[PDB]
Order: sequence, then C-alpha cells, then structure tokens
Amino acid sequence: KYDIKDISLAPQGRQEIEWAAREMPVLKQIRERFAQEKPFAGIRLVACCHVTTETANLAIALHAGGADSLLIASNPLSTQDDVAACLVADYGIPVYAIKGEDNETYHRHVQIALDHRPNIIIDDGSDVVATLVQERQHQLSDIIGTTEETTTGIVRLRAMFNDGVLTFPAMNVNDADTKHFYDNRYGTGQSTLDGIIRATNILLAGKTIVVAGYGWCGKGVAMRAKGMGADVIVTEISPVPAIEAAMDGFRVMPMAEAAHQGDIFITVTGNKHVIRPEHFAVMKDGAIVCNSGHFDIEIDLKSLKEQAKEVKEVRNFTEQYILPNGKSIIVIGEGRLVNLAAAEGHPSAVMDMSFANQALACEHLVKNKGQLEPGMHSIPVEVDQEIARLKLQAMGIAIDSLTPEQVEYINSWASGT
Amino acid sequence: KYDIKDISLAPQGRQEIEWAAREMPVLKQIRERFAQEKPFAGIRLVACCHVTTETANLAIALHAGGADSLLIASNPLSTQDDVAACLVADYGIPVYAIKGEDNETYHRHVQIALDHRPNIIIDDGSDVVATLVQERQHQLSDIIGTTEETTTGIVRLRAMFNDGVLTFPAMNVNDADTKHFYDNRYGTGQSTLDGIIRATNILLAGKTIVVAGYGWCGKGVAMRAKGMGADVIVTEISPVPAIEAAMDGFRVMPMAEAAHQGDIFITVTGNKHVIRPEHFAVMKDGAIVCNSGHFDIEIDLKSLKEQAKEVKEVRNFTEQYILPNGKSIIVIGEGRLVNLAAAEGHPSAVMDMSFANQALACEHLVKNKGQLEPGMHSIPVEVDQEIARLKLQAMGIAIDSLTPEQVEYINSWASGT
Amino acid sequence: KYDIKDISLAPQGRQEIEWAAREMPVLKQIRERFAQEKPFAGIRLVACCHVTTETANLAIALHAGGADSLLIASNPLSTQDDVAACLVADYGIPVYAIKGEDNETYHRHVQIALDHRPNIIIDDGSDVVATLVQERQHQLSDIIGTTEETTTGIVRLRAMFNDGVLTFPAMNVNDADTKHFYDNRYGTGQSTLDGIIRATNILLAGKTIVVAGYGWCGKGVAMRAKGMGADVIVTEISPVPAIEAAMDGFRVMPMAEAAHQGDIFITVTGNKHVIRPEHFAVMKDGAIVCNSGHFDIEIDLKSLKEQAKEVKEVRNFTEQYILPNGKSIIVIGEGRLVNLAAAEGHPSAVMDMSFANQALACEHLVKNKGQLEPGMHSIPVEVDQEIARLKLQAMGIAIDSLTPEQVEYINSWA
Amino acid sequence: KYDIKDISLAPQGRQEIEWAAREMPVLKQIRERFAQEKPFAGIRLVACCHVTTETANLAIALHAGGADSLLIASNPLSTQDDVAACLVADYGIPVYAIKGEDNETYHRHVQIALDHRPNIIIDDGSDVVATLVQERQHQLSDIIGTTEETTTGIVRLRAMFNDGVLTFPAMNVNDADTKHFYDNRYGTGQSTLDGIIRATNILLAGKTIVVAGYGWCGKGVAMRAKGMGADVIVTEISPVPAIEAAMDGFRVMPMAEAAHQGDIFITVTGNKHVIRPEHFAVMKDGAIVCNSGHFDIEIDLKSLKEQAKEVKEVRNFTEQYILPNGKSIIVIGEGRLVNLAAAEGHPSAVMDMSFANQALACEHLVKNKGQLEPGMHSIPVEVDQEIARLKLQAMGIAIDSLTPEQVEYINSWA
Ligand SMILES: NC(=O)c1ccc[n+]([C@@H]2O[C@H](COP(=O)([O-])OP(=O)(O)OC[C@H]3O[C@@H](n4cnc5c(N)ncnc54)[C@H](O)[C@@H]3O)[C@@H](O)[C@H]2O)c1
Ligand SMILES: NC(=O)c1ccc[n+]([C@@H]2O[C@H](COP(=O)([O-])OP(=O)(O)OC[C@H]3O[C@@H](n4cnc5c(N)ncnc54)[C@H](O)[C@@H]3O)[C@@H](O)[C@H]2O)c1
Ligand SMILES: NC(=O)c1ccc[n+]([C@@H]2O[C@H](COP(=O)([O-])OP(=O)(O)OC[C@H]3O[C@@H](n4cnc5c(N)ncnc54)[C@H](O)[C@@H]3O)[C@@H](O)[C@H]2O)c1
Ligand SMILES: NC(=O)c1ccc[n+]([C@@H]2O[C@H](COP(=O)([O-])OP(=O)(O)OC[C@H]3O[C@@H](n4cnc5c(N)ncnc54)[C@H](O)[C@@H]3O)[C@@H](O)[C@H]2O)c1
Ligand SMILES: Nc1ncnc2c1ncn2[C@@H]1O[C@H](CO)[C@@H](O)[C@H]1O
Ligand SMILES: Nc1ncnc2c1ncn2[C@@H]1O[C@H](CO)[C@@H](O)[C@H]1O
Ligand SMILES: Nc1ncnc2c1ncn2[C@@H]1O[C@H](CO)[C@@H](O)[C@H]1O
Ligand SMILES: Nc1ncnc2c1ncn2[C@@H]1O[C@H](CO)[C@@H](O)[C@H]1O
Ligand SMILES: [Cl-]
Ligand SMILES: [Cl-]
Ligand SMILES: [Cl-]
Ligand SMILES: [Cl-]
Ligand SMILES: [Rb+]
Ligand SMILES: [Rb+]
Ligand SMILES: [Rb+]
Ligand SMILES: [Rb+]
Ligand SMILES: [Rb+]
Ligand SMILES: [Rb+]
Ligand SMILES: [Rb+]
Ligand SMILES: [Rb+]
Repeated sequence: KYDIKDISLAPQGRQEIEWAAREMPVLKQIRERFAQEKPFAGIRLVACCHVTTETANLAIALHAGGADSLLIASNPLSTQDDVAACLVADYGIPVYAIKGEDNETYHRHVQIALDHRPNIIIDDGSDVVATLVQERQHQLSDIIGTTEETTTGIVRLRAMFNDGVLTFPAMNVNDADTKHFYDNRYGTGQSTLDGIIRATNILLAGKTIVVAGYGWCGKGVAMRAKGMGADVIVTEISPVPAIEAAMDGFRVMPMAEAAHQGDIFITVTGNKHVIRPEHFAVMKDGAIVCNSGHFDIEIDLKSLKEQAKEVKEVRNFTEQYILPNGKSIIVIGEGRLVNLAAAEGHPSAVMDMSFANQALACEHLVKNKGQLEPGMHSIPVEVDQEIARLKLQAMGIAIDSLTPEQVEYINSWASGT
Repeated sequence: KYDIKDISLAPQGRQEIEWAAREMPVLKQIRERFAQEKPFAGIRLVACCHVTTETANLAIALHAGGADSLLIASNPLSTQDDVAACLVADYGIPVYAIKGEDNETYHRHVQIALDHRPNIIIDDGSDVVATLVQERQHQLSDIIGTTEETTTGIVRLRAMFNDGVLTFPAMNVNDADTKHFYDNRYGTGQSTLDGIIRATNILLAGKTIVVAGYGWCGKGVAMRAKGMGADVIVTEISPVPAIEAAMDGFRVMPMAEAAHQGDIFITVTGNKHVIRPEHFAVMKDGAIVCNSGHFDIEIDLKSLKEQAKEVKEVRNFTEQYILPNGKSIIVIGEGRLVNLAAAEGHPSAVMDMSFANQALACEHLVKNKGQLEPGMHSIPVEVDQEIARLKLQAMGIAIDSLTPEQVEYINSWASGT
Repeated sequence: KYDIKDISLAPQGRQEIEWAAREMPVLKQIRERFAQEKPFAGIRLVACCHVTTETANLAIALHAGGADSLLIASNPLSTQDDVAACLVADYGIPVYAIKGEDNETYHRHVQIALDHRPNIIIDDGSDVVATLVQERQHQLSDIIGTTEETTTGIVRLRAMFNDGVLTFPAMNVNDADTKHFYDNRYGTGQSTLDGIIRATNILLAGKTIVVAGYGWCGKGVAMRAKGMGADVIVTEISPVPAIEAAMDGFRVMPMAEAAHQGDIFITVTGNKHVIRPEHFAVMKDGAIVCNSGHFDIEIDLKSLKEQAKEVKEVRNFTEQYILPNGKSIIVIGEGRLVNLAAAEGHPSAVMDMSFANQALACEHLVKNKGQLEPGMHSIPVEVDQEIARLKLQAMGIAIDSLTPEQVEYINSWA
Repeated sequence: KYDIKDISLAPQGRQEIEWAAREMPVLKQIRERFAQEKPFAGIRLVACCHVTTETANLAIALHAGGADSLLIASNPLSTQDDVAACLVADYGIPVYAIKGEDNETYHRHVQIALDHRPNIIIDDGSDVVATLVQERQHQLSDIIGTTEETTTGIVRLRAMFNDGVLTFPAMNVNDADTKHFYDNRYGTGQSTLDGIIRATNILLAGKTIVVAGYGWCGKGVAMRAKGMGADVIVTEISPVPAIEAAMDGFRVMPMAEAAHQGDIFITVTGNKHVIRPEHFAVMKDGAIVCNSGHFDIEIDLKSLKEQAKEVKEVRNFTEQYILPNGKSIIVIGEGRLVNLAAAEGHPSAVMDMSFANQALACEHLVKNKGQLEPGMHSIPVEVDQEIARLKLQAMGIAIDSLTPEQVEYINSWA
C-alpha cells in the first residue's frame, strides 16, 4: 500500500529524478557499492524526509542495498508528487506523501510508518522518533538506531537525551562537516531566495531584508541576499554570531527595531515565535514574511490569522493578510520552509553530500549493531572526510598534498626561530 | 635592564598606545579590575609578543594586576620602537626588542627572558616555551603555566604533548571563539592587504592574487582581496576548506598551476615551504610574494637567495630578486608576517578580544594553580562568551534574548508536527 | 478580434496583472493622468512587446489614455497566456499572442498588426518597424512616430537611418537613464539567473560562469552571478568594458579560451554567433548554454544540432544535446531570452521605469506631431529625470537638495 | 630656479619614481614616441598637479617631448619632497613645491608659474587658469590651450565659459573614458581607504561608513568600503545615482539622518559644506570625518573649530576635536584629499591612463594651434580608445574581435 496524489506522474517523476542525479556522483558511487554489498539485507527502514528528487536518489541507493523502506513526507508542502509516483510505480517503494495534505493525514502517515516496525529510522525534524518514544515504547526492541538530518531535530534529540529517553543510537547527520557547512549555508542561501522569487517575482535589489539568526543557514541567506543587492539586517540572541554579522557588513539590531524597516523577513533560527504580534503591528504595509527554519512555529501565524480581518491568495504560494487598520502582511508558503514550499529545495549538488552522510550513517548503524551506546553519535571523521574528498574530485578540483618534509615540520617542536 | 632602539621615543610611543586604546574597551575594563584585585601580586611573567601598541595595552593591564613582567619581541621586524621606549620609560617594564635586530640578538633576548625565571609565559609562536623545555628543564618547577597566542604555536604545543614533554598547563588562546573567529579572519584580512599596499602602493583591482591556505586567516585574506577587486586563487591540502573556497567564488587549484597565474602570492598555511623553487621558476616577471603566517619558512627564501644573481631594495619593505634568466621576484617584508612587518598589524578592535583572552587566561592559570592538569587547556566557555558580550556592547550593538516560552520550546521534544 | 490560447484564463491573468502593479507606482500615476487628459484619443497604436503582466499594465495605461491599441508577441516563448486572456476579456484590447506559437503564426500576427494602420508603434527589437518600412511604404503617412524598447532594436534603427529609410521619428526608450541603468542591469541580473535556476535548479556557487558582453546587461549578470558564489569569466570586443570587468574582479579572456572552462554560458552581446561550433567541441561534459540578448542568434544552435547525434528534453525549458563522444551540452529555453522563456522576465519594479518611458514617449510623439525631425530622438531629459524622482520617492528614499549658497559655489570660478 | 624642501632627497625620489613607472607602460610608450618626435619643442608649459611619483613620470614624458616645463603643487599636503628633489636635480625641471607649505607660499608659487608665460597649462582644480584669466588678461596671447585633470576643475571651467571668459581651448581630461571610469572610481576607492587606514589603523569591518556623493568617486569608495566589511550609507542630491546606490545594496538617506549613525564620513561631492555644524552636534563619540573631493571645503571645518573646546594631534594626519560635552570628532588630513594627504594617492596603474590623457591632450593642443574653437573640448574618441587598447594589452588581457559576418549583421536591419 501507499498514499500519493497520482500514480500517472511516474514518467515525469522518473525524468526529474534522473536530472537531479547529474550532480549526485558521490551518492551514485555509494549506491553502486550498496548494490554489490547489500548492507541492509533484511532491514526494515522508515524515512521521514522531504519527498524530492534528491530524497528519491537516497531512497534508490537504500533500495539497492536491500532495505525494505517506507517513505513519508516531512512537511505537507514540500512533497513532489511526481517523485512519489515514480518511487511507488518504478521501485515498488511504499510512499505516504501528498503535496498539500492536511494535518490528520500527516499524523496518520506517521502511524502507518511506525506500523512498518522499522529497524532504522531516517528522520528530518525528529517527528517520527519522538512519536516512537512517546507512543511505541513496546517497539523499541526493533531499533538498531536512527539518524537525524537537520538542526531542529538535533535539538529535540538533546532534549530527549537530557530527559533520559534516548535509549538507542542516533546519528547526528546535520552536524557532519560535509552536511551543515554546505547544505545549511550555500544550499539554503540560494534556495530560500529561489522560493521567494518564484512566489513573488520581487526585485530583491534595493529592498531591506531581515534575516533572523546568523548560524549556518542565516549566514547563507544573508550572504546571498546581499549578493542580490539587498540591504541586510540580522537579528540574533548570541554575541559571537552577532559580531560576525557586523564584521560581514550587515546591520545587527533587535527584532523590535528591525520590524519597522524590513521589506522581507526570513526566519532561520530553529526557535519558536521569533516574529510575534508586537512585530506585525509596526511592519510596513505589504511587508513579506517567510520562514526557512524546519518548523513554521518560528512565525506566530496563529496570532496573525486571528488579528487579520481577511486573507486571500494573491499569487502562487502567497497569501495577503489584511489587518483591521487596513495594512497588509504577505506570507509565503504558509510559513513552511520557503525553499521547499515555493521552489524545489536545495540543488542536488549539496544534497549529494547530505544524503551521502545519511546512507553511510545507516550503514554505520547496521555494521556496528550491538556496539554503539545509546545516545547521539557524530559521523565518523574518516567518513566525513571521504565524502569531501570524493565531492571535490567529482567537482573537478585538484589541490596539493603534504610532502614528507612538511609532515616532519608539523611533528617538530624545537624548530622555529 | 632592557635593550631597545631609543628611549627618547617614549613620548611618541605614549601617544600611539593611547590611540590604540580607543578601541580596546574590553581590555580596559579588565585592567581596571586588575588594578583593584591584583591577581598577579608576586608573579614573574615573560611575554614573547609582537611589540605593538596593542601588546602595550596588554602589558599595562598585567602591570596594573601586579605582574613583574619582561617583554621580548616575537619577530625581529614587527617591533614598534616607540612602544618599547614608552613601556621602559613610563612603566618601568623591561623590554628587550629592537626593530630590525639580527638573529643572535633575538636568541640572546630569549635567554635573558628565561633568566627572569618566569612563573607565567605568554608566547606567540612558542619559541620561548620550546626553549624552556629543551634547555631549562631545571626551571620547570617555577612554571604555573603558559599561554599561546597563535595557530603555529598551538601546533608546536601538540607536538610537545605528543612527544611527552608538555609537563605543565598551557592555555590555548588562539582557538578561543573571540580570538580566531575575528583576529585570524577579519584582522589578518585587512592588515595583510594594508602591509602590501604600504609596501608597494599597487592597485589590487585587476590583479590575480593567490592565497595559500583557506583556514581562518586565508578566509579573511581572500575575502578582502576579493573586496578590493582582485581575482583570487586559493590553494589547499584539505578538501573541506577547498570546497568552501569554491562555493565562495574563488578558483581552487594546486600551487604548481597557480604559480603561472598569480601577480601576488600570500601564504597563510602555518606550514613549511609552501612556495618552492619549482614555483619561482614559472612565476610571471615581477611576481610579488609575501607571507602572513607566523614564520617566514612558508616561502623557501633560502633557495631564492641562492638562485638569484642580484637582490636590491626597491621600496620600503620591498626587495627585488633578479634571477639568472633575468626575470625578477619581488619579496615584501623579507618573508615575515607582512601585516606586522610592512604595516602596524591588526587594528586594536580585534586585538581587544585576543588580548582580553590573554589577560584572563593568565588569571585562570594563577587562580587555578595546583588544580590544572599538564597539557593544553581551552579558554573556559564562560570567559570566551563574556568577552563577546562585552565587545558587542562596546560596539553599541543590541540583540534579542530568549523568552521563557522559547526556553521551554528548546527543552521540549514531544512537540513539533 | 484576437488570437489567444484560452480566454477562460482571464480571471487568473487579472490577479497576476494586479500583483505586478504593486511595484509600478510611477506608471500608475501616469495612467491616472492619462485617464483625465486622454492624450491618445483618436490615435491607433500597435505594441510588439513581451506579453507579460508588466506589458499589460502598460497597455492598460495607454487604454486609459484613449489609445486604440493592438498587441502582438515580441517572442513566442515569453507570452503569458493568462495575461493575453485578461486584456482581451477585461479591457477589450485585441491581443495576437499564443505562448509557443510557430514562426508562421508570428509573421501572420505582424501582418495583422500592420493592417491596424497604426499611428504609433511601440516596438521591442524593431521587427514590426522594419516590416513596415520594407513592405508598407504606402502606410508611412499614418506614422506619427515609433518607440524602441531594447538595445538590439536601437542598433537596427541606426542601420535603418544610415541606409536612409528612417523617415519618421523613433524614440530611443532603451537609452533613457531610467531604462538601461536599471532594467538592463539589475533587471537582467536577477531575472537571467532566475530563469536558469527555474530551468535547472543548479547550484550556482562553485560553478564557472561565462558572461559574453560587459555592457549594461553583462555588468548586471556578472554582478549577480558573483553574488551567488560563482567564478565569473567575461568576454568582450571593446577594451574599455574589458578593463572594467578586470577591475571588478572578473577574469577576461577570448571566448575560445573560456569555452574549455565554463560550466554555464550566458550571452548578452546583441551580436550574432558569439557561441560557435568550435566552442561546443571543447566544452566540459554537461556545460549549460543560454542567451539573454534579444534574439537567439547569439548562439549558433544550428551548428550544435548538426554536431550532436541525439537531443532529449530532460527538464522544463531544457534540452540535452549528446555529441558522438558521449559528452552533453545543455541548452535552456531553445536559446531565447532565458529570463522571459524560463521565468517571468524582469521584476515589475524596473519595468515600471522602462514602461513609464514608453508611455511618456508616446505622449511626446503625439504632442509633437508634425514637428519632429525624422530619425532617432532621445528621451527628453526632464522626462527621464522626473521618472527617477517619482521612483525614488515611491521607494521611500529621501535625499538632500543644494542650499542657495551651494548653488552659488557651483557657479563661481574665482 | 626652484623652491623645494631638500635637494639631497633626489636619489630616494629617483628610486620612488622608477618604482611607480613599473605600472605606467602606456605613458612609457608615449614618452618614447615624444623623445623622437619632439612635439613640444619651443613650447613653455606650467603644470599644477599633485607632486607625486606619478606626476613626475608625466613631467619626464613632457620633458622628453621638448617641453620647457615648470611644476607647482596642487595641494600643500600632497607634495612628495623626494620627488621634487629628483625632478630638479636629475631633470632640471624647476619645481615650486614644499610639503606643508603655507597659503602665502602656494599663492606665491602660482605667481611664479604665470611669470613663466606658459603656452600650455596643465591644471588640477583650475586654480592657475582662473588666476590667469583674472589677473593676466595681457598674457592670453601666449595661450595655445589648457587641460583640466579633475571634476571640480571641469565645473569651474563651465562657470568660466558661462561667464564668457573662457577665451581659449581647454581639454576636458577628467571626462575621458580612460580617466574617470578608472582613476575616479577604482583609484579613489582603494587610495581613500588606504589614507584612512594609514592615518588611524582603524578596522573598517563592522563600522558604518557614510559616503557623500555617488558619482564616479563615491561609487568607488562605497564599493571598496563594502568590500572591507563596512555598513555603507550613501547621500546624494540626484535621484538617478540615488536609485543606483539602493540597488547596489546601500542605504540612502539625507546627511542629517546619517549624521547620527556614521562612524566614518567620506565626502566625494565636489560641493561646499556637505558636512555641516548641525551634523557635528549629533555625531557619535569619536566619529571620523575626512574628505576625498578636490578641495577641503566639503567639510565645514571652521564651524567644527568654533564648536570644539579643544583640539589635539593624536596620530599622524589625525586631529581630535573635543566638544564641551566631552564627545570627540576626528578629522584626517585637515580635511584635504585623504588619499593624497595621508597616503600616496592613486596607484600608478590608473594614473598611467589619466596622465596618458594629459600627455596626448597637450599634443592635441599643440598640433591644432590656431585651429581650436574657444571653450571646452573633450578628449578625441580615437585617443581615448587607443589608451584603453594599450592598457588592456599591457595588462596581459586578450579579448575578441568581430568577424566579417558579425560586422555585416550589425549593419543589417531587414
Ligand atoms: N530550509 C532548509 O532547507 C534548511 C536547511 C538546513 C537547516 N534548516 C533549518 O534552519 C534552522 C536553522 O539551522 P542552522 O543550522 O542555521 O542552526 P544554527 O544552530 O547553526 O543557528 C541558529 C542561529 O539562530 C540564532 N537564534 C536562535 N534563536 C534566535 C532568535 N530568537 N532570534 C534570533 N536569532 C536566534 C542562534 O543564536 C544561532 O546563531 C533550523 O530549523 C534547521 O533545521 C533549514
Ligand atoms: N599575521 C597575522 O597577524 C596572523 C594572525 C593569526 C594567525 N596567523 C598565522 O597564520 C597561519 C594560519 O593560521 P590559521 O588560523 O588560518 O590556521 P588554520 O588551521 O585555521 O588554517 C590553515 C589552513 O592552511 C591549509 N594548509 C596547510 N598546509 C597547506 C599547504 N601546504 N598549502 C595550502 N594550504 C595548506 C590547511 O588545510 C588549513 O585549512 C598560522 O601561522 C598562524 O599562526 C597570522
Ligand atoms: N533579456 C532581457 O530582459 C534584456 C534586457 C535588456 C537588454 N537585453 C538585450 O541584451 C543585449 C545587450 O544589451 P546591453 O544594453 O547590455 O548592450 P550594450 O551595448 O550596453 O552592451 C553590449 C556589450 O557586448 C559587447 N559585445 C558585442 N559583441 C560581442 C562579442 N562578439 N563578444 C563579446 N562581447 C561582445 C559590446 O562590446 C558591449 O560592451 C541586447 O541584445 C539587448 O536587446 C535583454
Ligand atoms: N581624491 C582623489 O584622488 C580624486 C579623484 C578624482 C576626483 N576627485 C574629486 O572628487 C569629487 C567628485 O568627483 P566625481 O568624478 O565623483 O564627480 P561626479 O560628478 O561624477 O559625482 C559627484 C556626485 O556627488 C553628488 N553630490 C553633489 N553635491 C552633493 C551633496 N551636497 N550631497 C550629496 N551628494 C552630492 C552629485 O549628485 C554626483 O552624483 C570632485 O571634487 C573631484 O575633483 C578626487
Ligand atoms: N532538495 C531537498 N531534498 C531533500 N531534503 C532537502 C532538500 N533541500 C533541503 N533539504 C533538507 O531539509 C532539511 C530541513 O527540514 C535540511 O536539513 C536539508 O538538508
Ligand atoms: N597589532 C598587533 N599587535 C600584537 N599582536 C598582533 C597584532 N596583529 C596581529 N597580532 C598577532 O600576531 C599573531 C601571529 O604571530 C596572531 O595570532 C595575532 O593575534
Ligand atoms: N517582465 C517583462 N515584461 C516586459 N518586457 C520585459 C520584461 N522583462 C524584460 N523585458 C524587456 O525585454 C527587452 C528585451 O527584448 C528588454 O529591453 C526589457 O525591457
Ligand atoms: N598619485 C597621484 N598622483 C597625481 N595625481 C593624482 C594621484 N592620485 C590622484 N591624483 C589626481 O588628483 C585629482 C584630484 O585633484 C584626481 O583627478 C586624480 O587624477
Ligand atoms: Cl564509500
Ligand atoms: Cl571580566
Ligand atoms: Cl506624470
Ligand atoms: Cl602613442
Ligand atoms: Rb527537483
Ligand atoms: Rb480573524
Ligand atoms: Rb615546527
Ligand atoms: Rb599602532
Ligand atoms: Rb646567490
Ligand atoms: Rb520542540
Ligand atoms: Rb508575472
Ligand atoms: Rb609613490
């Protein structure tokens, strides 16, 4: 069984997946080894991911390794229906994912996924792992381990750990060097603006753009907003990233001060209610708000809907809320990750490395079953470094190597004058 | 006793030190607390640092804390003679440092410094700590601990540790967030180009600039070279920084390929012989080479002097080597850190944080004497974070703070859908 | 009446036109003056433009001015069918424009437009004016004047003038300060990369991108490619813009040297066959070629078709040509204007100033009928400056004004 | 004979002049043609320029051309004393220029220069030409023509023309493509920040920097300030450059709003009193003000002096004004050209093209004696283009050339 929009989209989905593969050579090399070695023979796997052409290439690599996989959507609005159709029709992979599905459907998919009795859970935001631990304690004996794709899910796993309920190994994929140094920064930077421009066709040049958060994602978004000619305001809660943002040329201020000035607001904090009613109240007429953090809770949309006297779709992915004072607030993507909701997410070039990490993390869990302590686990350095070497080579870039004389110099300490 | 160029420069040096203090408010606040609390009462201290207006403000803060300090130069060419005169004449601090001193003099200063029988050694490159361990094993009982300012010295300390001879605590100042995130990146970026432009008055726009190394320093130099209109080539030995440099818009290649194309070469690798005779051989006529890593050994200057049939000073800090084929290679600063040799080093704004870390690391060593294991020690997070908070405040920048509702959200794991 | 795809798209086109109008405040003010003063009463007008939400707002303003207008597509791939439906159904403006129309349909539409016997012709690339001068010498008595939107069209008019056949006033809209300083530069800079990304979802960071031409468009394309993390090569034929590109941090080289290195090629020259058979042969496997200058002839696609053993459609707006050695060349938008073929063209903020220039140029032609010398006329300085003043004000930006003593000091020399 | 600081500096000045010549290949080629053709034989010439290693290379080229030249300083703070020594001692060129000379010495030098009875005057800011027109109406019969190096001077000449006293040809060197596209933009962009950093060693990253003016100089200053990590505010009086600055990512606002926010203020307007008493009163404690336009009058330093209770010299080229409330305002270079007062002026790469224009303009004036209309003359296009071609070639950059079919296609319109 499966639950998708339209099985007839599989031929289009097959073509989209092959296009995306053009820039996933590291994952393709992993798939080919998996086809030989079958690391997941006999393993049941659940993946809660954005159902995109990039996720399909990861699902196909796990299929080649022998995994009995079931895929559900990580977000109601990021699903690519033609991809879902292709995975069902061409690979026989159960997919429960419909673009635009409601909340009841999403939760029912999570339940169907746990009924698959997975041994490995690939999660993106930790919804499925949190549901497992809260509602399916009786299933924990099935678990070899889990993996977590994104920053928000890592925070949830720490909270699970500190609550004493992370009773199995969980691979921190997000914090691998070849994941958040490129995916979170360069990918979010391009695809966030992609989603905004597809939604609105607004000229970014000459606009004031407010980026909440200056971590890996915020650095990318601010960098690319600036590259497209915007005046960039950064907000923060920590002084180290705040100083960095100033020395990168951006204006740093509290959100209450930014709210008067922004034309476009982008949240990338991983936090709740970063943009609040006290902020909507002072925004310019026609201000655009959107979110590129994992959950929409970064913008208090519930309060906006309550205050507004009217909402209407004015363009694809674009809603205009009209406030009782007659001013309007424009929301893109209903507050969901704008790159995936209004565009196609990150280019496959960065997802190659992110999903290479996912594939090898799953292999790590199986090859080390019964030898990993419960709790969080970093990607092994050798694996992280090998992904980077292979990606650099596939990009056609050559670099230098240390000579034996340089190796000797590093190990020396008496010399230097 | 002391060993300086000219005591009569103290009035000029006093004015230079006060100017530099305009942007060192975090260190000034530390000095004022030190004046009250006298943490270094009865402590003998040796500092091997670049004798600059920034180092003077740190020396004055240690003096206010009661330290019996002696200062020697970290590099023969970075000394500011008027600063040396002021510290001797106005504070009575022994300074052994002459701009342009030869190697015999430098080594004799190191010996005089160890004869001071220090309890704390502040080192910049680890020369004095390596000399202590190799030649003064009988003095180790004096040592409360040491600190290390820069990346090259950290590498030496690891080699000492792995050789089993790091038998005392050593504070890793360089790797504090408020040190290498700003000093190594934003400071080196501006002051490296400062030194090059003061030496030559070359238009950087339209030149090809080759940056060897894409760590904290290389990121800054490349960023600012690009900001000044240069075509930037990056060389590397590791794939993670190499990919970053490409996604930042720079051309990544092996040095053998870069050597044909560069107009200006800047080494910031911390490594030996990054630019070798096989590279000089193919450089454009008039190519400029310089170094911003701690030691000049990054450029094989010994071989260049041997091949050249002639050398002459053509401008301040600027030497033209003429090769037997009649082509010329231009060397700035005799291969020594070009920012300090041809200009004035980093602006005091970043050295405020670097030397705030130095001052509190020394206080940490004394307040925890007899409770630190031998080996390397990171700056405590609370200290690192407090420097950043105080610097952000002194820069006049305000940011947000987490509400209790957001704190609750972070500690929650069942919520998120 | 009209020739369009589906009139049932009119309500969607209306919503799209209204969305675009949000950032066309200057043209809005012009439309409202036009509806009162009716400067185009009794005037027939043909517009040959990209049939976009921005052109619609222009057509709506001319219609408010009394103009009996007829619109045809400047390019078969840039037409927005919902916009064509809205203009016909909501405004009664005849539109001859179907997205994807073939060449015969295009040329038929141009003949239908000339049968309107226009007094004013707004052109984009000069196709209709050249046809008029060539085939309809008897209709020149109708012509009060024409306008030309784009750089390629200005060059063709210059050739028309030098040939001695430019026997009427033509307003050079493209060279207005408030046109090519912004439209050609910032407009093309964003919308060109927009089209590439919508076609391919390729990561620009880390790629070598080759920009042919460093005029207004190339400056904009190179600036935004750099801002998205790309390594930028520029090619040129003139030394002055070539030195600018180097001092802007870009590599400058002949296209034959760049052909071995680029991952993405963008032509913005206005000239013919800038990317040539001998470049395709040495390109990297999977290199992308696209064009942002007015006509697709910037790329020698005919040669690529005969060099390739196979061509497949692999993504929207994207063709993969496979050469006998198995290497691929990717073409976006069949070589037509990549911003308008694979995306939506310039954001309406810049089209506000370009189309304010069109509207006031048409007013200029009518208010000066029988008084203008034949040939090309630049936009009047006061018109151009007042557009900039209205736009800056609409952007919410305030600037300074000289004091009486500062004005005095300018006019002193002692 | 001459009036200089110390002739014993000649050998050091020679080494400095030779170093600068390395990146003046175009002027080198001109000098070598001049030494053969001797276009200035029997011609007397006055040059009022910044006495730098770059101006020396110009003077050396004119001397090779047979010119009987006399050089005086354009600005008391920009003079390089070793260069003045080398020109006198090694070339026998009379130089009247001492770094730090007072106002009376400057005006005396200008009178000495006019007593040379020059046939050609090379000016920078138009001080000597205006004095000639004002006080030496009897000497106009000597004048074959003059040249003007900088934007401020072109404005003064326009006022001279409109007043009716520009009774001779003046070559507009500043507006040559190969002059203000590079000198004014990339030259001032680097050398202005160079002067600030040499004066203060302040970190630019993290600072708000206010650039008054977004012409060629302001574009360059803003571009490089941004590249060094600064938050850039731009002020303007014209909407067209104001919209450019916004679309370049900069904040645009009136100077009175910027005065509360800037850490560093840079004036590049050519106008009088752009930073005013009411701005000083609201500036942040320790704000830095400096000027990069030709004259120091861009900043109302007289008002600052009367608002301050105290002034101290705290660094080279740096004054600290302390206001009654204890807040400080920092002035660099006494408000004179910060790049030339606190550093060395433009790198010689761009002065190569500016001074190639000077040299060929002087040749133009002499080769066209008695044939030129009175008034201002632009640099001839072929001169300007050939300078760009020689410079690009000297930079080692190769570009493309149109093929015969591409030339054909330009000239077709059908
Ligand atoms: N849309 C995408 O494709 C995509 C990709 C990767 C990650 N993400 C998501 O983006 C979010 C950010 O991830 P990251 O890797 O940048 O995290 P990060 O830990 O590197 O950075 C988050 C930053 O936000 C700051 N911050 C926290 N609360 C804030 C507040 N109230 N106001 C302002 N700043 C605040 C923190 O100080 C920190 O610097 C997460 O939800 C992550 O899951 C999205
Ligand atoms: N001049 C200054 O004021 C200043 C300031 C801080 C540090 N430094 C010095 O600069 C140097 C670099 O410090 P950092 O903090 O950037 O170190 P880092 O560890 O952050 O980076 C060094 C980088 O160089 C690369 N590398 C090593 N050998 C290489 C080689 N042969 N070719 C190319 N790349 C190579 C490494 O892969 C790494 O990415 C050190 O000597 C440090 O002491 C100088
Ligand atoms: N797609 C769009 O939305 C859009 C917008 C505006 C203009 N355009 C088109 O873009 C083209 C260029 O317009 P522009 O305003 O930048 O023109 P321009 O005259 O300002 O600049 C064109 C540049 O191309 C250079 N060039 C010419 N032939 C060349 C060749 N063979 N190789 C390399 N460089 C060459 C020229 O020297 C010049 O610098 C025109 O066809 C114009 O109609 C398109
Ligand atoms: N220091 C140097 O080496 C150097 C080099 C070249 C030119 N200059 C000088 O720089 C100045 C400017 O030259 P340019 O070529 O950029 O001139 P420009 O004519 O191209 O630009 C000047 C700009 O300043 C603006 N402006 C005028 N008054 C203003 C005011 N009160 N407030 C704000 N903006 C105002 C104008 O609108 C214009 O955009 C001149 O004095 C020129 O002589 C100095
Ligand atoms: N194209 C994509 N396909 C799948 N996952 C994606 C894509 N773009 C972004 N993501 C992932 O979504 C996560 C946020 O939910 C990020 O960690 C990122 O890796
Ligand atoms: N102005 C300066 N004064 C003192 N030390 C400096 C200065 N500029 C750079 N340094 C230091 O020199 C070290 C390299 O030897 C760097 O770690 C850096 O912190
Ligand atoms: N959205 C758009 N609507 C109409 N014309 C456009 C649009 N984007 C670009 N153009 C115009 O198309 C011309 C190229 O033929 C450019 O001169 C430009 O003004
Ligand atoms: N190094 C220099 N030598 C001579 N003139 C210079 C130099 N730097 C800038 N200038 C000139 O000074 C003028 C300003 O008066 C500018 O037009 C510029 O051409
Ligand atoms: Cl592998
Ligand atoms: Cl403290
Ligand atoms: Cl109007
Ligand atoms: Cl010549
Ligand atoms: Rb896709
Ligand atoms: Rb409501
Ligand atoms: Rb060593
Ligand atoms: Rb100093
Ligand atoms: Rb030798
Ligand atoms: Rb949570
Ligand atoms: Rb549109
Ligand atoms: Rb010089």
